[PDB]
Amino acid sequence: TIRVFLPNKQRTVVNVRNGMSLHDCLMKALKVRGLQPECCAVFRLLHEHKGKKARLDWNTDAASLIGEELQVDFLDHVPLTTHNFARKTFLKLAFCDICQKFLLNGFRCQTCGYKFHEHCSTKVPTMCVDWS
Amino acid sequence: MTEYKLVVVGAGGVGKSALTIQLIQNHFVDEYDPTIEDSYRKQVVIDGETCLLDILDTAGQEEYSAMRDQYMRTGEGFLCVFAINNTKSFEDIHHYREQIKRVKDSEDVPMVLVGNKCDLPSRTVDTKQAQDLARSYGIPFIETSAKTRQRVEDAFYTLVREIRQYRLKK
Ligand SMILES: Nc1nc2c(ncn2[C@@H]2O[C@H](COP(=O)(O)OP(=O)(O)NP(=O)(O)O)[C@@H](O)[C@H]2O)c(=O)[nH]1
Ligand SMILES: [Mg+2]
Ligand SMILES: [Zn+2]
Ligand SMILES: [Zn+2]
Repeated sequence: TIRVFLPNKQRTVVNVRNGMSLHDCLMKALKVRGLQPECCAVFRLLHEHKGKKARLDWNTDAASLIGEELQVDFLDHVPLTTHNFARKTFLKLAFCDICQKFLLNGFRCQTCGYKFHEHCSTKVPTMCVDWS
Repeated sequence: MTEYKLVVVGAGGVGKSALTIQLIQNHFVDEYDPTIEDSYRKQVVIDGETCLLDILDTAGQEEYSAMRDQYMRTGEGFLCVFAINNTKSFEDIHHYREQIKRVKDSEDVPMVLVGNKCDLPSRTVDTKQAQDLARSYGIPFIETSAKTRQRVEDAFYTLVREIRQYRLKK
Protein backbone atom coordinates (compact mmCIF):
# COMPACT_ATOMS: atom_id res chain seq x y z
CA THR A 1 0.00 0.00 0.00
CA ILE A 2 0.92 3.68 -0.43
CA ARG A 3 -0.44 6.65 1.53
CA VAL A 4 -1.19 9.56 -0.81
CA PHE A 5 -2.05 13.04 0.45
CA LEU A 6 -4.50 14.92 -1.77
CA PRO A 7 -5.26 18.64 -2.20
CA ASN A 8 -7.46 20.50 0.29
CA LYS A 9 -6.40 18.56 3.40
CA GLN A 10 -7.52 15.18 2.01
CA ARG A 11 -5.79 11.82 1.73
CA THR A 12 -6.24 8.25 0.53
CA VAL A 13 -4.47 4.89 0.67
CA VAL A 14 -4.16 2.93 -2.58
CA ASN A 15 -3.18 -0.66 -3.28
CA VAL A 16 0.00 -1.27 -5.28
CA ARG A 17 -0.12 -3.48 -8.38
CA ASN A 18 3.19 -3.87 -10.21
CA GLY A 19 3.25 -2.02 -13.52
CA MET A 20 0.29 0.23 -12.70
CA SER A 21 1.14 3.90 -13.15
CA LEU A 22 0.48 6.51 -10.48
CA HIS A 23 -2.17 8.05 -12.74
CA ASP A 24 -4.20 4.83 -12.84
CA CYS A 25 -3.93 4.36 -9.06
CA LEU A 26 -5.18 7.86 -8.20
CA MET A 27 -7.62 8.44 -11.08
CA LYS A 28 -10.75 7.39 -9.18
CA ALA A 29 -9.67 9.12 -5.95
CA LEU A 30 -9.18 12.42 -7.79
CA LYS A 31 -12.42 12.24 -9.80
CA VAL A 32 -14.51 11.54 -6.68
CA ARG A 33 -13.07 14.65 -5.00
CA GLY A 34 -13.87 16.90 -7.97
CA LEU A 35 -10.22 17.02 -9.04
CA GLN A 36 -8.62 16.45 -12.42
CA PRO A 37 -5.14 14.98 -13.06
CA GLU A 38 -4.60 17.67 -15.72
CA CYS A 39 -4.41 20.32 -12.99
CA CYS A 40 -2.31 18.30 -10.53
CA ALA A 41 1.13 16.76 -10.07
CA VAL A 42 2.22 13.87 -7.84
CA PHE A 43 5.22 14.28 -5.53
CA ARG A 44 7.34 11.97 -3.39
CA LEU A 45 7.68 13.33 0.15
CA LEU A 46 11.29 13.71 1.27
CA HIS A 47 12.23 13.53 4.95
CA GLU A 48 15.27 15.81 5.18
CA HIS A 49 15.97 19.54 5.38
CA LYS A 50 16.79 20.38 1.74
CA GLY A 51 13.47 20.02 -0.06
CA LYS A 52 10.07 18.77 1.09
CA LYS A 53 8.94 16.81 -1.98
CA ALA A 54 10.19 15.75 -5.41
CA ARG A 55 7.95 15.70 -8.47
CA LEU A 56 7.23 12.38 -10.19
CA ASP A 57 5.84 11.63 -13.63
CA TRP A 58 2.22 10.47 -13.69
CA ASN A 59 3.31 7.36 -15.63
CA THR A 60 5.77 6.20 -12.95
CA ASP A 61 5.22 2.61 -11.84
CA ALA A 62 3.66 2.66 -8.38
CA ALA A 63 5.60 -0.50 -7.47
CA SER A 64 8.84 1.53 -7.45
CA LEU A 65 7.41 3.74 -4.66
CA ILE A 66 6.46 1.14 -2.04
CA GLY A 67 7.52 2.33 1.39
CA GLU A 68 7.31 5.97 0.28
CA GLU A 69 4.70 8.63 1.02
CA LEU A 70 3.24 10.55 -1.91
CA GLN A 71 1.49 13.91 -2.15
CA VAL A 72 -0.71 15.23 -4.96
CA ASP A 73 -0.78 19.02 -5.29
CA PHE A 74 -2.20 21.59 -7.67
CA LEU A 75 -0.02 22.96 -10.44
CA ASP A 76 1.30 26.51 -10.27
CA HIS A 77 -1.26 29.33 -10.59
CA VAL A 78 -4.17 27.01 -11.40
CA PRO A 79 -7.56 28.84 -11.30
CA LEU A 80 -8.87 26.57 -8.54
CA THR A 81 -9.58 27.39 -4.90
CA THR A 82 -12.21 26.83 -2.21
CA HIS A 83 -15.62 28.48 -2.19
CA ASN A 84 -16.58 31.26 0.24
CA PHE A 85 -20.31 30.92 0.86
CA ALA A 86 -22.47 33.66 2.37
CA ARG A 87 -26.18 34.23 2.92
CA LYS A 88 -27.87 36.55 0.44
CA THR A 89 -31.36 37.84 -0.31
CA PHE A 90 -31.67 38.23 -4.08
CA LEU A 91 -33.55 41.47 -4.68
CA LYS A 92 -32.78 41.30 -8.40
CA LEU A 93 -34.44 38.26 -9.95
CA ALA A 94 -32.16 35.25 -9.56
CA PHE A 95 -32.47 31.52 -10.20
CA CYS A 96 -30.63 28.64 -8.57
CA ASP A 97 -27.65 27.45 -10.61
CA ILE A 98 -28.49 23.82 -9.74
CA CYS A 99 -32.25 23.40 -10.27
CA GLN A 100 -32.97 26.57 -12.33
CA LYS A 101 -35.77 27.54 -9.94
CA PHE A 102 -36.68 30.82 -8.27
CA LEU A 103 -34.06 31.78 -5.67
CA LEU A 104 -35.24 34.35 -3.11
CA ASN A 105 -33.28 33.45 0.05
CA GLY A 106 -30.22 31.33 -0.69
CA PHE A 107 -26.43 31.39 -0.67
CA ARG A 108 -23.71 32.74 -2.94
CA CYS A 109 -19.96 32.30 -3.28
CA GLN A 110 -18.24 35.66 -2.81
CA THR A 111 -15.61 34.66 -5.41
CA CYS A 112 -17.25 32.86 -8.35
CA GLY A 113 -20.85 33.95 -7.70
CA TYR A 114 -22.38 30.47 -7.54
CA LYS A 115 -25.93 30.94 -6.23
CA PHE A 116 -27.98 28.02 -4.93
CA HIS A 117 -30.72 26.86 -2.58
CA GLU A 118 -30.05 25.40 0.86
CA HIS A 119 -31.06 21.88 -0.24
CA CYS A 120 -29.00 22.23 -3.45
CA SER A 121 -25.70 22.73 -1.60
CA THR A 122 -24.41 19.19 -2.17
CA LYS A 123 -24.67 19.52 -5.96
CA VAL A 124 -22.42 22.62 -5.96
CA PRO A 125 -19.05 21.81 -7.59
CA THR A 126 -16.34 21.17 -5.01
CA MET A 127 -13.70 23.45 -6.57
CA CYS A 128 -14.09 27.19 -7.08
CA VAL A 129 -13.12 28.40 -10.57
CA ASP A 130 -11.85 31.99 -10.81
CA TRP A 131 -10.46 33.33 -14.08
CA SER A 132 -10.21 36.92 -12.79
CA MET B 1 -16.70 28.46 9.27
CA THR B 2 -17.39 25.61 11.69
CA GLU B 3 -16.09 22.13 10.90
CA TYR B 4 -17.53 18.69 11.65
CA LYS B 5 -15.28 15.61 11.59
CA LEU B 6 -17.49 12.66 10.63
CA VAL B 7 -16.44 9.00 10.68
CA VAL B 8 -18.23 6.28 8.69
CA VAL B 9 -17.89 2.82 10.22
CA GLY B 10 -19.45 -0.53 9.44
CA ALA B 11 -18.91 -3.97 8.01
CA GLY B 12 -17.47 -4.58 4.56
CA GLY B 13 -19.70 -4.08 1.55
CA VAL B 14 -22.51 -2.33 3.44
CA GLY B 15 -22.19 0.80 1.30
CA LYS B 16 -20.04 3.14 3.39
CA SER B 17 -18.17 4.46 0.35
CA ALA B 18 -21.31 4.58 -1.80
CA LEU B 19 -23.14 6.74 0.75
CA THR B 20 -20.20 9.14 1.10
CA ILE B 21 -19.56 9.56 -2.63
CA GLN B 22 -23.30 9.97 -3.21
CA LEU B 23 -23.31 12.85 -0.72
CA ILE B 24 -20.36 14.81 -2.12
CA GLN B 25 -20.85 13.95 -5.82
CA ASN B 26 -24.45 12.77 -6.40
CA HIS B 27 -22.88 9.79 -8.18
CA PHE B 28 -23.58 6.13 -7.36
CA VAL B 29 -20.47 3.95 -7.43
CA ASP B 30 -21.70 0.65 -8.86
CA GLU B 31 -18.39 -1.23 -8.55
CA TYR B 32 -16.94 -2.65 -5.33
CA ASP B 33 -13.58 -1.09 -4.45
CA PRO B 34 -12.69 -2.15 -0.88
CA THR B 35 -11.59 0.89 1.10
CA ILE B 36 -8.38 1.18 3.10
CA GLU B 37 -8.51 4.83 4.23
CA ASP B 38 -10.16 7.80 2.49
CA SER B 39 -10.65 11.35 3.76
CA TYR B 40 -13.07 13.74 2.05
CA ARG B 41 -13.92 17.41 2.57
CA LYS B 42 -17.09 19.08 1.30
CA GLN B 43 -18.83 22.38 2.07
CA VAL B 44 -22.58 22.03 2.65
CA VAL B 45 -25.36 24.13 4.16
CA ILE B 46 -27.24 22.55 7.08
CA ASP B 47 -30.08 24.55 8.66
CA GLY B 48 -28.86 27.79 7.09
CA GLU B 49 -25.27 27.35 8.34
CA THR B 50 -22.22 26.92 6.12
CA CYS B 51 -20.71 23.65 7.37
CA LEU B 52 -17.37 22.10 6.42
CA LEU B 53 -17.76 18.31 6.55
CA ASP B 54 -14.58 16.28 7.05
CA ILE B 55 -15.71 12.73 6.30
CA LEU B 56 -13.42 9.75 6.89
CA ASP B 57 -14.40 6.57 5.05
CA THR B 58 -13.05 3.54 6.92
CA ALA B 59 -12.45 -0.07 5.92
CA GLY B 60 -14.71 -3.02 6.67
CA GLN B 61 -12.11 -5.04 8.58
CA GLU B 62 -9.59 -2.40 9.63
CA GLU B 63 -6.25 -3.14 11.27
CA TYR B 64 -6.44 -2.82 15.07
CA SER B 65 -3.36 -0.60 15.20
CA ALA B 66 -2.77 2.86 16.65
CA MET B 67 -4.13 4.30 13.40
CA ARG B 68 -7.64 2.99 14.07
CA ASP B 69 -7.71 4.20 17.68
CA GLN B 70 -6.43 7.60 16.51
CA TYR B 71 -9.18 8.57 14.07
CA MET B 72 -11.83 7.48 16.57
CA ARG B 73 -10.26 9.87 19.09
CA THR B 74 -10.32 12.85 16.71
CA GLY B 75 -13.72 11.97 15.24
CA GLU B 76 -16.67 14.04 16.44
CA GLY B 77 -19.56 12.05 14.95
CA PHE B 78 -19.92 8.44 13.86
CA LEU B 79 -22.16 7.00 11.15
CA CYS B 80 -22.88 3.31 11.82
CA VAL B 81 -23.88 1.74 8.50
CA PHE B 82 -25.26 -1.77 7.98
CA ALA B 83 -26.92 -3.43 5.01
CA ILE B 84 -30.52 -4.55 5.44
CA ASN B 85 -29.84 -7.65 3.31
CA ASN B 86 -26.81 -8.59 5.46
CA THR B 87 -27.89 -9.71 8.93
CA LYS B 88 -24.29 -10.23 10.05
CA SER B 89 -23.53 -6.58 9.28
CA PHE B 90 -26.39 -5.53 11.56
CA GLU B 91 -25.04 -7.74 14.35
CA ASP B 92 -21.65 -6.01 14.08
CA ILE B 93 -23.27 -2.65 14.90
CA HIS B 94 -23.17 -3.50 18.62
CA HIS B 95 -19.38 -3.87 18.57
CA TYR B 96 -18.83 -0.50 16.87
CA ARG B 97 -21.04 1.17 19.48
CA GLU B 98 -19.06 -0.14 22.46
CA GLN B 99 -15.73 0.38 20.69
CA ILE B 100 -16.33 4.10 20.12
CA LYS B 101 -17.47 4.57 23.72
CA ARG B 102 -14.25 2.99 25.02
CA VAL B 103 -11.67 4.81 22.88
CA LYS B 104 -13.19 8.22 23.64
CA ASP B 105 -13.78 7.26 27.31
CA SER B 106 -17.12 9.06 27.40
CA GLU B 107 -20.85 8.73 26.75
CA ASP B 108 -23.29 10.65 24.52
CA VAL B 109 -20.96 10.29 21.53
CA PRO B 110 -22.96 11.60 18.53
CA MET B 111 -24.01 8.53 16.57
CA VAL B 112 -26.53 7.58 13.87
CA LEU B 113 -27.68 4.10 12.85
CA VAL B 114 -27.97 3.78 9.06
CA GLY B 115 -29.69 0.93 7.25
CA ASN B 116 -28.41 0.96 3.68
CA LYS B 117 -29.56 -0.79 0.49
CA CYS B 118 -33.28 -0.29 1.16
CA ASP B 119 -33.94 -0.41 -2.60
CA LEU B 120 -33.29 -4.16 -2.71
CA PRO B 121 -36.32 -6.44 -2.19
CA SER B 122 -34.36 -9.15 -0.33
CA ARG B 123 -34.66 -7.63 3.13
CA THR B 124 -33.30 -9.81 5.94
CA VAL B 125 -33.08 -7.23 8.76
CA ASP B 126 -36.50 -6.02 9.86
CA THR B 127 -37.02 -2.32 10.51
CA LYS B 128 -38.33 -3.12 14.00
CA GLN B 129 -34.99 -4.75 14.86
CA ALA B 130 -33.02 -1.61 13.98
CA GLN B 131 -35.40 0.82 15.70
CA ASP B 132 -35.25 -1.28 18.88
CA LEU B 133 -31.45 -1.23 18.77
CA ALA B 134 -31.37 2.51 18.06
CA ARG B 135 -33.89 3.44 20.76
CA SER B 136 -31.94 1.49 23.38
CA TYR B 137 -28.88 3.53 22.36
CA GLY B 138 -30.66 6.89 22.22
CA ILE B 139 -29.50 7.50 18.63
CA PRO B 140 -31.58 8.16 15.49
CA PHE B 141 -32.11 5.43 12.90
CA ILE B 142 -32.42 6.11 9.16
CA GLU B 143 -32.97 3.81 6.18
CA THR B 144 -30.89 4.89 3.19
CA SER B 145 -30.26 3.82 -0.40
CA ALA B 146 -27.05 4.99 -2.06
CA LYS B 147 -28.31 3.70 -5.42
CA THR B 148 -31.41 5.94 -5.61
CA ARG B 149 -30.09 8.55 -3.13
CA GLN B 150 -32.86 8.06 -0.56
CA ARG B 151 -32.35 9.93 2.72
CA VAL B 152 -28.60 10.15 2.06
CA GLU B 153 -28.50 13.82 3.03
CA ASP B 154 -30.79 12.99 5.96
CA ALA B 155 -28.24 10.51 7.33
CA PHE B 156 -25.31 12.95 7.36
CA TYR B 157 -27.31 16.06 8.28
CA THR B 158 -28.81 14.22 11.26
CA LEU B 159 -25.31 13.35 12.50
CA VAL B 160 -24.26 17.00 12.16
CA ARG B 161 -27.24 18.17 14.21
CA GLU B 162 -26.32 15.56 16.83
CA ILE B 163 -22.87 17.16 17.04
CA ARG B 164 -24.34 20.67 17.25
CA GLN B 165 -26.55 19.69 20.18
CA TYR B 166 -23.63 17.87 21.82
CA ARG B 167 -21.41 20.95 21.48
CA LEU B 168 -23.95 23.00 23.48
CA LYS B 169 -23.06 21.22 26.75
CA LYS B 170 -22.47 24.07 29.22
N1 LIG C 1 -28.46 -1.88 -4.58
C1 LIG C 1 -27.61 -1.19 -3.83
N2 LIG C 1 -26.31 -1.46 -3.88
C2 LIG C 1 -25.58 -0.67 -3.08
C3 LIG C 1 -26.01 0.34 -2.25
N3 LIG C 1 -24.95 0.91 -1.58
C4 LIG C 1 -23.90 0.26 -2.01
N4 LIG C 1 -24.21 -0.72 -2.93
C5 LIG C 1 -23.28 -1.63 -3.61
O1 LIG C 1 -22.60 -2.39 -2.63
C6 LIG C 1 -21.26 -2.68 -3.08
C7 LIG C 1 -20.27 -2.29 -2.01
O2 LIG C 1 -20.34 -0.87 -1.79
P1 LIG C 1 -19.27 0.02 -1.00
O3 LIG C 1 -19.71 1.43 -0.91
O4 LIG C 1 -17.93 -0.19 -1.70
O5 LIG C 1 -19.17 -0.65 0.43
P2 LIG C 1 -18.20 -0.41 1.68
O6 LIG C 1 -18.94 -0.33 2.94
O7 LIG C 1 -17.47 0.99 1.43
N5 LIG C 1 -17.08 -1.58 1.69
P3 LIG C 1 -15.53 -1.53 2.21
O8 LIG C 1 -15.53 -1.34 3.78
O9 LIG C 1 -14.83 -2.92 1.87
O10 LIG C 1 -14.76 -0.45 1.59
C8 LIG C 1 -21.09 -1.97 -4.43
O11 LIG C 1 -21.26 -2.88 -5.51
C9 LIG C 1 -22.19 -0.91 -4.40
O12 LIG C 1 -22.65 -0.59 -5.71
C10 LIG C 1 -27.41 0.62 -2.20
O13 LIG C 1 -27.98 1.47 -1.51
N6 LIG C 1 -28.14 -0.20 -3.03
MG1 LIG D 1 -15.58 1.34 1.23
ZN1 LIG E 1 -16.85 29.84 -5.76
ZN1 LIG F 1 -31.88 25.00 -6.25
